[PDB]
Amino acid sequence: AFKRHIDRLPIIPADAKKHNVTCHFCIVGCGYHAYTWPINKQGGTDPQNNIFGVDLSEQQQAESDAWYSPSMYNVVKQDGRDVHVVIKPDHECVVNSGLGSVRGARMAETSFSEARNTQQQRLTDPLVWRYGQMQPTSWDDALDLVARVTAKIVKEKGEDALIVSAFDHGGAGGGYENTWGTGKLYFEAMKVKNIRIHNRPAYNSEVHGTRDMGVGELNNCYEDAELADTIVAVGTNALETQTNYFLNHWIPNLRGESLGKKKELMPEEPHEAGRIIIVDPRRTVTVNACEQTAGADNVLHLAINSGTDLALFNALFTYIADKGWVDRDFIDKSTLREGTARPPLYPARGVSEANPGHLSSFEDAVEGCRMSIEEAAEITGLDAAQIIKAAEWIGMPKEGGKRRRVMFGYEKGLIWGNDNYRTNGALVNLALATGNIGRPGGGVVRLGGHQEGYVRPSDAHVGRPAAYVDQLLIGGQGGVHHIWGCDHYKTTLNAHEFKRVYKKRTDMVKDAMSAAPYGDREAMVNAIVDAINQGGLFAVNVDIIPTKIGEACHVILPAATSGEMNLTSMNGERRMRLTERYMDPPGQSMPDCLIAARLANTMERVLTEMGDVGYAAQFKGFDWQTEEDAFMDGYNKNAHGGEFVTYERLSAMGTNGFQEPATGFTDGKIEGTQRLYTDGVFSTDDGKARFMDAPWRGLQAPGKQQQKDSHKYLINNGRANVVWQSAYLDQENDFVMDRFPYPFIEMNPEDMAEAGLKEGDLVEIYNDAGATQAMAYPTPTARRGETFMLFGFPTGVQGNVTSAGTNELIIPNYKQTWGNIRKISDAPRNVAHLSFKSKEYQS
Amino acid sequence: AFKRHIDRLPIIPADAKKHNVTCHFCIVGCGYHAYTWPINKQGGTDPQNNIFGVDLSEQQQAESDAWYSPSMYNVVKQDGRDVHVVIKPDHECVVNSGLGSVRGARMAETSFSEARNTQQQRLTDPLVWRYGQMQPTSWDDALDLVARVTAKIVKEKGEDALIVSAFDHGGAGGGYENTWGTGKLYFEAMKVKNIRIHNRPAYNSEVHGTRDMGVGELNNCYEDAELADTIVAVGTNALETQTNYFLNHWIPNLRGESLGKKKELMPEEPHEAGRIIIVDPRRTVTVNACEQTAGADNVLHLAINSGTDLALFNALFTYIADKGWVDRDFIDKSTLREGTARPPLYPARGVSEANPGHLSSFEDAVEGCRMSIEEAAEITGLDAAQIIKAAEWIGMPKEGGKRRRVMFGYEKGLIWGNDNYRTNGALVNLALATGNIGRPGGGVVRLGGHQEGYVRPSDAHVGRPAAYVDQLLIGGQGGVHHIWGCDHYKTTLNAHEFKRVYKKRTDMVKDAMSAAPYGDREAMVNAIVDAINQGGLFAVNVDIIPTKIGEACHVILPAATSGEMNLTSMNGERRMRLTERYMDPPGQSMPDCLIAARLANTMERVLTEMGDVGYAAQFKGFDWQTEEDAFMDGYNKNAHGGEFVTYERLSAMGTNGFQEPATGFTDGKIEGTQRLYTDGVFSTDDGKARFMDAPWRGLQAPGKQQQKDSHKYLINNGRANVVWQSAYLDQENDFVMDRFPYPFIEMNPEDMAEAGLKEGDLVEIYNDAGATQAMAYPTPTARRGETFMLFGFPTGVQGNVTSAGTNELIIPNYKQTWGNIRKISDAPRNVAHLSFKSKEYQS
Amino acid sequence: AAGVEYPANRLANISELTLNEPLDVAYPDEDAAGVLLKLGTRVEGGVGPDGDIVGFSTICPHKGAPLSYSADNKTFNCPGHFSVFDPEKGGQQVWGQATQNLPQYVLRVADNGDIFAEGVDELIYGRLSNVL
Amino acid sequence: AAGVEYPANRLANISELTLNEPLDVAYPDEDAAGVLLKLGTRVEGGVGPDGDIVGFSTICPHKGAPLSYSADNKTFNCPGHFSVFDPEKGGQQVWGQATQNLPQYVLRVADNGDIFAEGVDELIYGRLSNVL
Ligand SMILES: Nc1nc2c(c(=O)[nH]1)N[C@H]1C(S)=C(S)[C@@H](COP(=O)(O)OP(=O)(O)OC[C@H]3O[C@@H](n4cnc5c(=O)[nH]c(N)nc54)[C@H](O)[C@@H]3O)O[C@H]1N2
Ligand code: F3S
Ligand code: F3S
Ligand code: FES
Ligand code: FES
Ligand SMILES: [Mo+4]
Ligand SMILES: [O]
Ligand SMILES: [O]
Repeated sequence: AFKRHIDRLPIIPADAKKHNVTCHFCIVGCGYHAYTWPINKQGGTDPQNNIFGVDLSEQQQAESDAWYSPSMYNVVKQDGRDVHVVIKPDHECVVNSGLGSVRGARMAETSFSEARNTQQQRLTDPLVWRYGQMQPTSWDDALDLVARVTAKIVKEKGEDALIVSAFDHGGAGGGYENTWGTGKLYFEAMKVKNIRIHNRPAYNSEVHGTRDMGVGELNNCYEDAELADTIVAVGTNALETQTNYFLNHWIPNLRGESLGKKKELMPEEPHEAGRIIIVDPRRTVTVNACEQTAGADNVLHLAINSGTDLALFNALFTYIADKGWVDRDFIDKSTLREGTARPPLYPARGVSEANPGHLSSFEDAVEGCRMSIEEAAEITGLDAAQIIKAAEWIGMPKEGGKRRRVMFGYEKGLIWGNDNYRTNGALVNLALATGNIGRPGGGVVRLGGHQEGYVRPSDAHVGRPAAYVDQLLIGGQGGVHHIWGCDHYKTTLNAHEFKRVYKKRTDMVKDAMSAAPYGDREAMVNAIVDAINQGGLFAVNVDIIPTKIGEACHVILPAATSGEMNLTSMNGERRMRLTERYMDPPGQSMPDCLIAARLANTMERVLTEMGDVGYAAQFKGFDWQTEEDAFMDGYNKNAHGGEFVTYERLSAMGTNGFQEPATGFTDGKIEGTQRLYTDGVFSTDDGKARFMDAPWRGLQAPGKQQQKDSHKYLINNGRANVVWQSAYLDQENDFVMDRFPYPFIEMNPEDMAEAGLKEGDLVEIYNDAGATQAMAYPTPTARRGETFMLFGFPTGVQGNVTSAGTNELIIPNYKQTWGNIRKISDAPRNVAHLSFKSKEYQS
Repeated sequence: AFKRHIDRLPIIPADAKKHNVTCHFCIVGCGYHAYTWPINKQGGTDPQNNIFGVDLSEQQQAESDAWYSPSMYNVVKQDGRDVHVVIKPDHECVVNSGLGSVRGARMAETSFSEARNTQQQRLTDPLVWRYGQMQPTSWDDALDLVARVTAKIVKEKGEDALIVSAFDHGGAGGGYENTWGTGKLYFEAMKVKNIRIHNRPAYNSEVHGTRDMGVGELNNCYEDAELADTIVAVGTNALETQTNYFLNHWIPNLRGESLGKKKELMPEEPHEAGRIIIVDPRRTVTVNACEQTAGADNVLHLAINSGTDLALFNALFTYIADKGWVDRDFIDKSTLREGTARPPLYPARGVSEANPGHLSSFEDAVEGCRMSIEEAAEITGLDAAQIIKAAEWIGMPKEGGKRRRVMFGYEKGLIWGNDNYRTNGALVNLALATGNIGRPGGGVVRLGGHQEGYVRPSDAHVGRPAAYVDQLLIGGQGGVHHIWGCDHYKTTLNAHEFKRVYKKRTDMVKDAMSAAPYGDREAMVNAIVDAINQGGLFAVNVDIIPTKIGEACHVILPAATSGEMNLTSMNGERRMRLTERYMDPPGQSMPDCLIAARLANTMERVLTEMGDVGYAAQFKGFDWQTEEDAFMDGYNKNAHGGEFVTYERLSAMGTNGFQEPATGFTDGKIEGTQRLYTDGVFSTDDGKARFMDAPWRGLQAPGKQQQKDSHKYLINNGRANVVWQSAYLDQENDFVMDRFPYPFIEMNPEDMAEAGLKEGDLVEIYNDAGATQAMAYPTPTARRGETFMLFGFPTGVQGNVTSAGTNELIIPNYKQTWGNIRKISDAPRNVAHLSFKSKEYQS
Repeated sequence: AAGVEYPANRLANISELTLNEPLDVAYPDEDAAGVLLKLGTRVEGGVGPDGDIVGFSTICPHKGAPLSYSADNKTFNCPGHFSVFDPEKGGQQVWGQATQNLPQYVLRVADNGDIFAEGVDELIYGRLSNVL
Repeated sequence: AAGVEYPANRLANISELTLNEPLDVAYPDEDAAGVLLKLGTRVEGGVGPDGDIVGFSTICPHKGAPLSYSADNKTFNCPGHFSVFDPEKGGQQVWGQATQNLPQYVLRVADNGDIFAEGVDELIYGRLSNVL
């Protein structure tokens, strides 16, 4: 087992500089503080010599504020000087109440440190492919090259020849400053159509369904998970993936701890401990933890067949509407009352690829969705009694006929699941029908991924459906590719084909570059353009590490992430915080928003020198010298309630921030919105919500049914608790990599026995899309025929076996994947030290 | 400036485990000790609680044994446990007398530590190109893949389709165990012809000249530098490159400190403080240091024109012979008296490409070499008075009529200099003529590079001249490449062209691999072989880090280096020591000799399975389990005196070891040989040394005169004191990279002004062979028109601008390089912190 | 003093321990709860004739809840937030919220059966120095 | 205590320093020779109104020979083995045999012009702890 052998830690002194810090990582947005103080000083164990006012000579008690793990401690540069830093979770933050997850609590140890040699992989200098390898250089040199190639291709081929891949998210590698910067470059200065997002290969929304219906996806507050009678948890593994929401808000509900709170806010009605329905094909540690906390009678795990959620929700909708277990006045008052006729191709297809579902009234939607318990039991593989029970836990009145309050929470099990638009809609139907939006203990919400931090100019030019970028790239289209803060090599769909083609096309430009003179820049630029014209691709990566896609790139631009800069974002409750800079960017690395600005300045200069003065002038408005300039040009001027928010005011509010949108500022407080839709006025022209007539139509995405019928196993995929995303930071973190050197593929012990495998064996997963590797992990809770592989992992990319299949709006259907499995090697020696024991807590 | 902020170090306790450690790095082979003790124990300041028996609560005085720098401390794995280690120089080692160079003294800090995060770049696992990227895997898998491809190719195409590049040297990344394992694999089991060495592109000697003359190039002892009247240092920058030999042995001579000992061991002649002739077109910190210690009147810096050494030596030989400043008795008794005939194509060309010069008697060599002072002054650019003065400093009898004792030391300025064979012989002529071989204060020796540790089967099948491997590879020939412990991307000649072609040929195999299924291994192997038949190359890297050439390779195998294994080698005095293992190999890394043996075993198995049982049996003789088994099969059975040497016996000799060859073993001591040739019996069949009739014939290598004529500056090249080799370890050492993030190119300040360059500017160096980058370092001592670029450096490779030109024996003429210089960028911000002051100590 | 000075403390005798049954102990002082445990098989950090006696802190490095031991599984389990540690593999967190594998004792068995602890390989919950 | 406890020692007053002439001091005790040096241009670790006052150990971190100062070049120079350190660039070893750039004092000027040293950024030659 990995052990740091760090016997003691420097003590935070009493005069240490305090900084407010939102977690770099997940949507929950747990509050932390970073405390820094000069190298060559320290606190003492006497109360007035440390920050805690506590005697550190004696053993602190459980949940102590006066302790931190070694992963919370580092040394970093700050204004050019080495300082001690501790990054420690805030007890006073209502999101987390001092919880720090396994990811967040390692922000310090995954920071860049020369003095203690952490994250020495971090990018420090611009790199350019020249003289036969990547070579460091100046910013002026590298941007120049990028601008000139980009400018020439775009002048000769139009802006369609510029392909962009970029984060649209919040937190580290995202945020309002950084989404504004990149957005402004590509959508204000330019009209880039062939742009895709970090997690999906087109410029779309994850949840067009709920938005079209008028219900924006983050409509509740985290307190609603404490107040609900029933939590409906769809396609979430929240203990692993939205950890501290689960622990600090859901658990008190299930345990009975929030009964006093329920009673005070909602007398006039009966309350019991929270019950929970979990819709997930896989029995997860979330399921186990729910059972251990609430008892098994209070947990309904619907272990559905992969991709059958829509059938289940349509049955639930049918049964609840027939019983009349609905909020009649919410429907009359707040939903669309005049139905409208089905489009001609229904139920198989919508009016067009742009509208996969039919929006209409409650009663039209019920008749459209109508599915009996017996049909949904066939499709979902659930028992009829399980479906009836869940309709009861969602819809049945409580004693005295009072409305059952239900928080409906969904994430990637649904969004990357089958028929995203219709499944999304059919779940929103359940919430609208039961009046569970805009009310305490309600919500139909994304549980979320990254934090949120989106402000950009109009994307109207993009279209709906937008262009499927990976397919343009695979098919030889496009000339120049700017990649910001994502790594398709590890995380796109159909990733094996993507890599083969991306290498080949970038190699053409590599070979031309190696053979041409660099010091003569015009000749290098022309040699690149000639290669692009023959089918090559010139590629530029803006990142904080050497990425996998980066190995194909021609120019790499070093970025500064959260904490090295100021950053704003909101959590899954709309809670906007400012993370206050506490350290310097490594070497010459620079905030993304300022990278975009310097790039815009360079485009202007270059286009001017080419004599295209008109095009050059589109790139003005980028005079920003610090990230706050981007905040003010973007968020402050464009978000609803943006006028009320500044860095100074945000900082004053601390880690609790406020909930967006801001409604005003009085008495040094930004006033916010606790829940959305409290007045029953939805996000449509007429203020009414729509229901969705959304009939089940099987596996919707191309090739999926053929992939299921022709391979042995389900290759379910997703997150591990210990791993953050594509392990970009984690690959230089021994604690994480000592645990999983290879990605795990969870397999039922009997399935393993049948296939001739033993724990730790390295196996090839393969199908029609490609092939990859993973380490067999015996998982007694796994159903026969169903495996789960860790996604995004550098030592075994799951995406290689995901097909190209998307829904009509180009949403990638990663969860419905099937494959074969065969052995590559006996368990390697580098895996002999691992535990292969169950991940479930035992009582 | 880089600062560790390490305020204090754990004290070595009285009971630490002591290990004999030869420096990993240069020829000098400084002796060290590695002290390990358990994590969680420590020494204290009282004498009884530390290894020194000194009170460490008191400041220590200059040259204290009871101190160590932060770079000599780390924590490492040893038998699976974390231990403190200190690796510190040995006061008692006669080689260094407690000196640790800037490189030696950072052995601990450049070791792998999970607990302190040093050298996290070290390879831990075999890697194979599959599924779009490098992926980690098991030894059994990776070796099976290597052997199947290698075996299929050799069976279809012959052994000539296997190309090999390997170390032939000693110390870390070489040594007697490792050279034997690799040599047995490729020269016993196989007869590989197309093998090159780490520093030169064919299987040749660096010094065929001196060896053909019967004078093995390491024929003296280090004491001889203390004892000479005159040192002649040719093409060496010993203060930077043979640092501790220079400081512990040359300096005492120059300072007069060795007079006592001189007059002790050689009474019956006069002794004065040693004088030194330095033959080097560049004024180095070596020249400066010599002047500062001995006085400028005792240092003669012959600042010759690049590549004109031969004309100087032939003039000196002529003048000295004419004056009769020769050792007549040594010449009559110990050298060829035979008359001979110059070959038909003399003087332009030898008898064949195998023999570029003509071996003769003293008298025929004098007449063949004959060159006037005036003609050599014309060629070398030196004054007549300087050449006459050098001839006196070498040949003029001392006061009694007594023979002047002279140590001739040479290194890469000569060896990678012009007309290697003739120039080597012409220098040896001087030492032969003056009887300065086999005698105290004498010698004509390599000053060396790496330590030495060669023992291998006969190389007779290789031929002479041997195959020019880079040219085979660049021309599309060969099928499989095994690369061990060298990185041509940084260090071969004509490296820009090498890299363009190497990338292209390996890409072909990569593209085939990524499209074939790995789990059907026979299909993988066939795809690889087909790609090879189309012109591809399959390339396997054995190394300790991800290398530059490694980025083109398809399999990577992780090696363990000195200290992680036991290792034997000798220094430039033939002093053989055993480095005793003190730590574990990182992850699954294994010593090179055992990798070779497992590769041998896998070839036996794979060939057996193919039905080629007779060929398979040639791969027996590799049952080794530990590196000592390769020592015993190699050195012990094959070196002269081998039977006397074992690990246990070496260990007892400590860091002083013995000088090879061993003559015997008595009373617990391996007995050795202080100097070679003390009886006047040389390494030829008849025992007589030959002189060399070796006439000047200009710049010998193809294209060199044209390169010089058509480009503005000399691009001299070579080492820096702070940097070790291609910075394989140094690139994750902040002390080194903070000093020089780019390779420097030394430039005369007027040369800078006239080219519009400022200190730190990033410049392109370009010519017919290619282009590269470096950072301009203003250097007042540099001559107008003459620049010097650090060689082998990852962030700007000098080799790119060296042409393919070799001598007839395929010796790479790196030092004669001319090219143009132009600016790429203004000083980048990442060099703003650098000092650009003179490297020369000021009094 | 550059490193923590750990006391060498007697904890129990090889004879006091029954197979697969933890025994409560404390190290390096009375306020730091732990166990010894004899596991029946050779393991990482294990001492004794069978190389199977290990010692661990039993205070969760996440937030301090005392860990329970499941005998059927040979794991430590946290009632706070569901962490699981494997003392058969150096205390590796199998699944959990701590950023540390379970602090494990450097143990020595004396010629007379006595069991000393003289080290811990991670930072114990609730103290910024393992020796206070 | 986890780190070294440096004393905040008064070395001299800003008024005692003449441009480019070192003033011999000692820090963090009397056996650890160093100098304060006013350089006439703002530099790394430099204090005082012009940002140009630096403090260094003048004991060679290689083998301990006392360093000489060249006023013409503004460098420390070692007569032991020819090392050169640049006090205008944080003590950077321009060329030399140490594995350390020159240990530099963390300095502070009080309102009366008094110069204190409160730390050192590298390990002083001849001691295994900068504070003995
Ligand atoms: N610090 C350090 N020391 C090392 C090494 C290292 O990487 N770093 N590597 C080691 C290795 S492998 C080697 S091979 C040795 C190399 O040791 P050296 O040969 O001493 O070092 P170089 O800098 O390669 O070249 C030495 C001198 O040759 C001069 N020179 C160039 N052209 C000519 C010429 O035409 N004639 C003459 N007479 N001189 C010329 C250069 O100006 C230079 O000063 O050093 C070893 N020692
Ligand atoms: S700590 Fe960070 S990772 Fe998610 S649960 Fe809290 S935000
Ligand atoms: S310390 Fe090492 S690098 Fe050479 S001078 Fe001595 S062997
Ligand atoms: S206290 Fe143990 S898992 Fe949180
Ligand atoms: S003592 Fe200063 S250079 Fe060696
Ligand atoms: Mo996501
Ligand atoms: O996400
Ligand atoms: O060499």
